[PDB]
Amino acid sequence: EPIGQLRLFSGTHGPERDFPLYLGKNVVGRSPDCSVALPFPSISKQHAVIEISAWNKAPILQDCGSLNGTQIVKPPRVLPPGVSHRLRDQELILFADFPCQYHRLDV
Amino acid sequence: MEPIGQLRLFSGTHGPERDFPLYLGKNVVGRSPDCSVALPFPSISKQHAVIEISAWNKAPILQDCGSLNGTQIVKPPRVLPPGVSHRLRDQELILFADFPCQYHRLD
Repeated sequence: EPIGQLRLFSGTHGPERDFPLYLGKNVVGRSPDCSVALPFPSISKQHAVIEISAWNKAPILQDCGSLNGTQIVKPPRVLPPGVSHRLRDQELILFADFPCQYHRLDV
Repeated sequence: MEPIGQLRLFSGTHGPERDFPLYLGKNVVGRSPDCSVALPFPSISKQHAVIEISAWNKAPILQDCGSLNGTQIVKPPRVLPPGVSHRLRDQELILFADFPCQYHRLD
């Protein structure tokens, strides 16, 4: 059962898509093996990981040394690879140039 | 007079997501109620920023109007000092004060 969601906003690539997030490691990448599978050449095969230890705790975001990077939107900062980021409800993140928004979900 | 672009103001603790259409000419971003893009938040200045669009097919020019809390380009992260023109890139994100928005050029 999904305990969060990453919304990939619509844009020139096409319509909005929501990706369910689950307890444990949710890898963001350009592969169908990823919890957040993003079929864009600018996303790396293993781009980022969102690790959710507990439904009652903030997910932890890390970039995995991607080519095009992961950026926090506010305050606007590149997330250096391997540095942990506590993801807040409603927070925007950029994977390469694609904005995404995290939301914690009910079941 | 059809819209030529639009700004998507993302959801947050302030409220739900909402869109603002953008037209040829000056589109004023601000707290004042008669702004083209009226953002009803106390941290936004009355006349905050302006997005000027000269042709359907030419990128908008964004400038800050001497706002109290500023306008920032999200990627690459940069404060936009009052005066300086910024060529607004399709799909990119902007912060007015602490509120992130996304620009879209419309079909």
